[PDB]
Amino acid sequence: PLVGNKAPDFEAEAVFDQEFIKVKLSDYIGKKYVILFFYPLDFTFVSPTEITAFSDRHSEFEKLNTEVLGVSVDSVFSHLAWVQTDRKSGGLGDLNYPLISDVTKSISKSFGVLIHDQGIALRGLFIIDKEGVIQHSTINNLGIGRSVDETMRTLQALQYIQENPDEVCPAGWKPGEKSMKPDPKLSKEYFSAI
Amino acid sequence: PLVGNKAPDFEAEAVFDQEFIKVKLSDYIGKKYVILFFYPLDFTFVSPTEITAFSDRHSEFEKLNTEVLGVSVDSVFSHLAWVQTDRKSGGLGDLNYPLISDVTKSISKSFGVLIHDQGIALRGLFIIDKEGVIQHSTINNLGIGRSVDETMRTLQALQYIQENPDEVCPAGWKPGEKSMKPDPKLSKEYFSAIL
Amino acid sequence: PLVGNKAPDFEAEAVFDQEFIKVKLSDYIGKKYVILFFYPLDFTFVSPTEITAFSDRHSEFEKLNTEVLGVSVDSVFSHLAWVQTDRKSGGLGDLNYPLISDVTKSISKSFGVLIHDQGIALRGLFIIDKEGVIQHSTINNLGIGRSVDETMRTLQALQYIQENPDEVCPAGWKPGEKSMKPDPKLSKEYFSAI
Amino acid sequence: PLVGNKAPDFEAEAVFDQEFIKVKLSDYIGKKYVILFFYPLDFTFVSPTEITAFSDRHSEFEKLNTEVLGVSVDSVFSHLAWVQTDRKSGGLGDLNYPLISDVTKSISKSFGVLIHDQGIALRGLFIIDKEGVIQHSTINNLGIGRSVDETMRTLQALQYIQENPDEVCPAGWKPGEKSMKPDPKLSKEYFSAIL
Amino acid sequence: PLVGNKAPDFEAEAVFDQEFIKVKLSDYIGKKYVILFFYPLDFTFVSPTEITAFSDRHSEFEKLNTEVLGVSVDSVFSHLAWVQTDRKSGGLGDLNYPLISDVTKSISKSFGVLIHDQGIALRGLFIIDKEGVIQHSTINNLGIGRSVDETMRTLQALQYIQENPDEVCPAGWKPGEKSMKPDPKLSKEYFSA
Amino acid sequence: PLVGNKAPDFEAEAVFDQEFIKVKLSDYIGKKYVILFFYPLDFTFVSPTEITAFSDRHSEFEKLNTEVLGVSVDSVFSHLAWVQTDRKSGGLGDLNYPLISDVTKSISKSFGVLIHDQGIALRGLFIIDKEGVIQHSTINNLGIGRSVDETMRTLQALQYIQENPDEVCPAGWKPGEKSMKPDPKLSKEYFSHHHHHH
Amino acid sequence: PLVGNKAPDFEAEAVFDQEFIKVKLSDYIGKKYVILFFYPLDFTFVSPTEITAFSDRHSEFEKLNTEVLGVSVDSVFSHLAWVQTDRKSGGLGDLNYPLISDVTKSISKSFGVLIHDQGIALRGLFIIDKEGVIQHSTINNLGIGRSVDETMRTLQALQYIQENPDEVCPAGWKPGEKSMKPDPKLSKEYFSA
Amino acid sequence: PLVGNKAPDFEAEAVFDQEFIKVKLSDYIGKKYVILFFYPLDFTFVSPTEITAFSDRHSEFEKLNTEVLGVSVDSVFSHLAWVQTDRKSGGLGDLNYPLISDVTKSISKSFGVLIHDQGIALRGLFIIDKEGVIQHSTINNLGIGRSVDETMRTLQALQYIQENPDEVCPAGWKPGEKSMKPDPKLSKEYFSHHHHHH
Amino acid sequence: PLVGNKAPDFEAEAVFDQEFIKVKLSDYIGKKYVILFFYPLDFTFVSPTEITAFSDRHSEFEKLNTEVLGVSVDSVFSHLAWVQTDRKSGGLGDLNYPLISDVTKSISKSFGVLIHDQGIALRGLFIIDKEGVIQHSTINNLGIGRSVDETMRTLQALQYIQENPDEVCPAGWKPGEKSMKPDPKLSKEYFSAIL
Amino acid sequence: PLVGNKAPDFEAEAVFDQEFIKVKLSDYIGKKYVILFFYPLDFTFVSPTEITAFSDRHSEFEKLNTEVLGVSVDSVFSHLAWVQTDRKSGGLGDLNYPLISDVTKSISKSFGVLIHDQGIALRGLFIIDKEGVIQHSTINNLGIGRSVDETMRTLQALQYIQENPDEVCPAGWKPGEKSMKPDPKLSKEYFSAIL
Repeated sequence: PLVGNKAPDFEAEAVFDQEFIKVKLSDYIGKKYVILFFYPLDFTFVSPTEITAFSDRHSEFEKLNTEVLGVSVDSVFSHLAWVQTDRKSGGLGDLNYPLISDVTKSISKSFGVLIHDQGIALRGLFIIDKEGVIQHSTINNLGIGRSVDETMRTLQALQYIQENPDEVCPAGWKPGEKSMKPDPKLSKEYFSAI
Repeated sequence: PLVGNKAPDFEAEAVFDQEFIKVKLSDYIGKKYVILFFYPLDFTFVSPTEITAFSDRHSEFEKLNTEVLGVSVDSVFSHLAWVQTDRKSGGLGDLNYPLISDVTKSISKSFGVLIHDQGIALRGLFIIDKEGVIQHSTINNLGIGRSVDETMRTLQALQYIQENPDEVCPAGWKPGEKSMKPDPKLSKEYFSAIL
Repeated sequence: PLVGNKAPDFEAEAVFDQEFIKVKLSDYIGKKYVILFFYPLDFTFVSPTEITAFSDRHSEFEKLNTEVLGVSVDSVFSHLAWVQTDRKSGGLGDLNYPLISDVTKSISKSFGVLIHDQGIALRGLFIIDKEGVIQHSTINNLGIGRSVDETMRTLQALQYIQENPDEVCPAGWKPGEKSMKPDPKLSKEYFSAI
Repeated sequence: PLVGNKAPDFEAEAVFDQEFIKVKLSDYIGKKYVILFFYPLDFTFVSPTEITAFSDRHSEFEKLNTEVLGVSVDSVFSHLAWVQTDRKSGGLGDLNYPLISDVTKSISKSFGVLIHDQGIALRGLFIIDKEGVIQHSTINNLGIGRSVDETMRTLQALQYIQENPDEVCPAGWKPGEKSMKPDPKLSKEYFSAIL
Repeated sequence: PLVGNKAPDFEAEAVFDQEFIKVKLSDYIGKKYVILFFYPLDFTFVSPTEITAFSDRHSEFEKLNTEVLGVSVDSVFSHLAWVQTDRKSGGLGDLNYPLISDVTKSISKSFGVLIHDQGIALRGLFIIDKEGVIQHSTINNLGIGRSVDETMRTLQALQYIQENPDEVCPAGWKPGEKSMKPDPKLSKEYFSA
Repeated sequence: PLVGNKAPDFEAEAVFDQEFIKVKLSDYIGKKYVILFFYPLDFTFVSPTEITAFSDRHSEFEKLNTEVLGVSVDSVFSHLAWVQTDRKSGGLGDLNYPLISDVTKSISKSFGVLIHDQGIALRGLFIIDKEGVIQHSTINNLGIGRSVDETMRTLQALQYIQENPDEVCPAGWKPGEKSMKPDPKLSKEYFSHHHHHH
Repeated sequence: PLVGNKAPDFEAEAVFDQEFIKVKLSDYIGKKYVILFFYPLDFTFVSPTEITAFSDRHSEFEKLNTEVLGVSVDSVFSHLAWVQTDRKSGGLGDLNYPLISDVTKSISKSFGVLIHDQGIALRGLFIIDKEGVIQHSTINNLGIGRSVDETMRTLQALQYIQENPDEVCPAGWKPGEKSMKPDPKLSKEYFSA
Repeated sequence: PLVGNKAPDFEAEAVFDQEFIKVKLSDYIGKKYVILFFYPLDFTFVSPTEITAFSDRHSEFEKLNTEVLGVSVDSVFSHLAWVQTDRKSGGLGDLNYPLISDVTKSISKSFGVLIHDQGIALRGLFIIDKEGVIQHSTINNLGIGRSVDETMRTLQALQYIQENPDEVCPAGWKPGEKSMKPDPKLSKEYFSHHHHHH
Repeated sequence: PLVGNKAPDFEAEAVFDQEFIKVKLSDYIGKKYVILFFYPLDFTFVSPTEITAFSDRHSEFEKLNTEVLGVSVDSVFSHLAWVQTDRKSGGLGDLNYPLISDVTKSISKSFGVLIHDQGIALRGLFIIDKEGVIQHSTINNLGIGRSVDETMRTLQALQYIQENPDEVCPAGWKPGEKSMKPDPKLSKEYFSAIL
Repeated sequence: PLVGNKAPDFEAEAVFDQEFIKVKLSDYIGKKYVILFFYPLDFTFVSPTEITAFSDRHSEFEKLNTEVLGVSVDSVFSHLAWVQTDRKSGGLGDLNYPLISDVTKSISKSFGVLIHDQGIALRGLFIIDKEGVIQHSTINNLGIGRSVDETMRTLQALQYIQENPDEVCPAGWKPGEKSMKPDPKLSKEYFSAIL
């Protein structure tokens, strides 16, 4: 599986602050967590709500040492045209993170989210830790938007267990909730408490 | 990819009501939505919290015409032993849904959740509709527990767009929130309504 | 070669009069000549000048029983967004012919104009006769715009020799110019005249 | 595709000034632009009009640092026989550029213009820059003559954008017309200037 | 065949004294004989009688410089749960030897005891000498328990012929019985009696 | 694996009552249990003690509806020459069961007991039930003789659990000892002899 | 080998009487012997002497129920241009037999006369009987012209042995010379003389 | 094709002066032209007339720095038996050149004259120049004898154009007839013996 | 092995009574035993002595329902020339049996006696019964001639056991000698009389 | 073919003087001629007569620098049991040469005498010279015993021509008989004396 292993590296053109840049995924290793989400096409319907939802809460991810990266098979010129469209008109407005262009579809293919039939990507999202290892996947069919909240929760759980490597996070864990020690003897400390 | 296609069928033994039964995944086609979640091993730590979290809210899924199915590579005798252990002792107590045994590991293989190094499954969860099609995938590494709330949300979004085939669900959609029509002309109806 | 043989058939989504339609190339067989031109990407620079140039002279092609079809690897949503952009802003405005979407890149691949490196098509143009046979190719690198005039000339020559199957068109032939009979004995009638 | 890449090199005999010479395509790299055009056969009909049309305007290409090269599958003895036939008799008369013999058909094969059924080349024309890279392709079926004017236009556009690497040539561009900068911000300078 | 050759080596997790340890089979080479037995699954019926049967007599095997190793496809968490159950409740109680986990099933596969249809091992038992060579195999279908007595007999025969490499053991040989020299001329001393 | 599946069928010549006969293994299906044991070579040392040991107790197996079959890679002419040798001279004397000749070695090969290096069989023994399914394997290296007593115990346990299909035999079970009637709880929808075997 | 077997059939365009025709080699089966000769290229030097040499003596071959076919890799347009040139200007003038175009080079390839390096045929000549069988091959390198006399001699020998199938032709046989019967006992009549 | 390229080399036993010798074809390179002719079998009918015809005119070839070599699939013992047979009896008598034995048939095979159906060679003749390059081929079916006169003509034409490397021989050329000095117009940059050959 | 199986069939031209015939090996099945011997080459040295030895004793084989067949890779014309050569001159003289020509060497190849290095056959001899099955092979290197006496003995033993299918022939068996019954209990008749 | 080439080497256990030895065929190279004969099985019927026939005349072969080697697929224990059986009882009695055991059947396989159907060897016999090259093979089907006399004759002829490398042995050659020189002109000495 992809989860539990190093992410497939890529180097691609992207749009950031309405300028054309390059983004190399491995360049974030050692530096930040990465939330990499794919969406099907520019100028669609669920996709702008996801993209701007993540843009509006980007400060929360930046303060948690996490970068957000959006990817679709569109070119950087579609990306740029869409950034310059008003949100009220179905556009994106200005974005707080890079919009990555996968024109060759190799990135979507390497993450297993490419629908070969249609040449577009599913709504797949991947949380990558500072060592470059994929720790989480959410993959939705095209009609169902994802959740910034659940992405935030999963990310906080990952950072929590990586700072306290002797803990694991129970179902529904939030910051402030009790964790547990994955040990037949010490986990009882949790199981008695409830 | 798995999402967007018919689920790989299986027929496997399971523990239900402390009895041994058989479960065939395709038997739910035409009848119920399926939430199929894998966990690594019996007598572990995050896994019991996931299993009982879903069991305690099983009635809510039952009201939504959805069955929950837990799967791991352990045998049905380990499953039965774990159900008969108290929750206070790290056990499951009584379960409201079948615990399926993937003893040959073929089910985990077909859903791409098997860590071949270790012979156990990742924390993969799959939502399957009444036609047997996978519509949602959640896959966590072994240490991070999942969320029954987000599973409930995604399942409800799927049911909404399947009853209203002209709608799609925006980011963060919950029941009661506005959806939109995936049409460049009718989408403006949703878009020109956000201050 | 592609030229001299039946065009590779396709069925694809397209934008026409700002609506989503389907276009099947073989459906024009027996009905009209087809001028099929590929361009690299939506929201570029030479491409809008080519697309609108052909749009403005579309009546000349319609009166000659010829349809124009543009193709790129962009989706119909980019196509539609670009049609709804003003020409003064680098957009296309309203188009007189369909804009075809090759999201899977199979069409560009089958016509041999796909740059595999970049996932976009070269500036290839193909004139297809009423039997579906490719009779002409113009393929330019990305920086050089094509010519509506030379396309018109080549098309008029093709229709001329197909109406008078005993004639062929010399270099630079225009309507009104003398043709010749490709026959060792009758071609002399041309060669003496000049 | 051929366009956008280095041309397939060849070394072949040719007729020039009614003498037998050798021509190596890569020998023009670093020195001149190359217009390489194929024609099907000697002693035919459209082909002599193309060949002499280019010969009569050869001086214009020579002024543009460009050589013209004609190629067909005929031998150099047929080529020489055709040059020595009067134009009034369907011949070539004197030619200003080499006529290359593709007797083994390997050159036509490498440029994708060989009709394998018939063993002759289509009316393919290729523009090659000083680095040896194909920048333009014209391929006609056997009955439709080509245009020296459009070849001149495309060659001049190529030379313009290669001397001005920040420019691109719009549709129908001729020398003296405005070009544009392929940049979403600087392109508006061209676009907001057309009534 | 497996018997007569070096055992397929493995490194696996196991439960011993209610702790998780590692066991590498080649680590016993030069040190002890190994009695390596597979059983199908934890929390079953015949298997606990075999496992505890070997545990109760482990001192007899240890005095013979022999270690016992139990293996099944269950994880160490099932193994530990089963050890921490009393024998009266269907458990194993405390064991005198390691319970090995073959969670990937590769060990059962390499010893040819994996029923691929069912993903569990047959009741296969292997006697391995100090050089790491398989000398004996007992493989039962799931319903028939094995016998610690016959394992002890076979191990004693193997140890006898390895300490007296010029002897071989006749049918039913027990310590104290006559052996014979596998030689046409010297066997006659045995058959004449 | 071989155990748990139908035995590989064979048809071979054999020595019985000092005459050359044919034996087809599938012919015992429906009729008798089979104790099929291999030994490496004729005129050896452990092998005659095993062979005569089984012949001397053959009546006990006959009363249990069981036939014994010995197999080796020697020909029937070796088998007959060895049967006609006195036991005091290392021979077999007359035997109560057939001695099967595996000259082409395909039989040893199909049962996985052929040492390819040496062209002889290990001391493999196989207990086969009335449906032809191998239920037990004992495979010894060449120097260690087998036990007729343990073969009898395993055979008796197999016959017990097949006659009482709800029972299983614990470790070390002998006739007269308690068996086990396990009670895996299957639902009645599933209920219509697998799980009590583990 | 080609000699002794049916010729590779072909259908090709040719020039005859300054007109474009088609020639299919199997169309001559049952009707005429075929003298099929290849030459390298049109507008050369040895080749016209061979082509016109055969043309000037075509009546001698036609009286023997034999057609001559010339083949080169040039097109019919080169062929026609060369025919319409006078012999005094290096041309062929009018020809008594078809000039075949092997523009795809497949015919030369199938008769093994194609020099692949140069894309032209050697000076190969083949005599084909009324059943379509190759009976004789003459293959020269480019600088040595062939001989119409030896072609006539070989054709006359082949026709002789096919009309008298019990005879064979000795070395240098011409019409009027003694033949022999290929038989150990009847050959003696020949060798005794 | 064979013609225009170096001959396939061979080394074979042969009969010469009623003794067994060896012949290696590459040994003539730099030294003599070679007329290498195959015939199907010894003790036949067209073949002796060809063989004796070449032997009787061998001096004419010797004076032209040319060796003749006959080859067939028969052994040297057949060749010697046939040489020792009188010509009036269908034999060869003594020969002026070696008779080469192709018992393994590799020689006939390398020259493409082996009828695989029958294991014998067609009446193939090959003229090889001093550099070892085949310049001419005549291949007759088994019933048609070849012509020593035409071999002489072709050989003389080859020697002429190789001694006068600017000339070529028209159709039917004989010594004394006009040759041709063609004048293909190559540029002096290209000018430093191909094109006048066509 | 060849011995014990049907001989590889062939059809080949041969010389018999100084005439050309065809010989098909399977045509002797049911009719005669066959002694098929190969020799290396015509006009050699050991081979003529073998061939004439078999011809001189051919009547003894004919009375035993046996044909002799000699085979070498030479043609029928070499064979005929050699038959018409006097024995004092190294020839064969008149032959009582056919001389078969294996020009394509397929026969020598199928009986495994062809020296591929040299294209000739070894001194292999095969005794074939009326059913077409090879019962004996003798294969000598080129310098060691074979023995007609031993061929007659082997043939006579084969005919004996095929006439008395319950008997087998001990070492050195000749007509008049004791046979034995290949049975443990019946062979005692032969064994007990050993002196 | 095997005849004319180095024999396939082997190393095998054998019985000699009622002891177990090892025998390596290449160890006889340079030292002795080898008569290597296969027989089908121990305790059979033709085979003991062959084995004892060779043992009884072994001294004649020993004086000719020749060893005898018998081979069958039986084990050395069958071999020893058979040697220790009386000849009147179908046994061998004491043997003058080694009995080799081919239990894995590789030796019979490499000499082409193994009947794969039955796993036993044919009655194949091979004469091997001091250089290790097979010069003669006799292969009989199971019922026809071989001849020690013909083996001695073939061996004596081989030794004769290897001692006189300019001679070859005609058909039926025995010591004292005329040889011949395999040369067209020298063979006339033999041929001209034919009566």
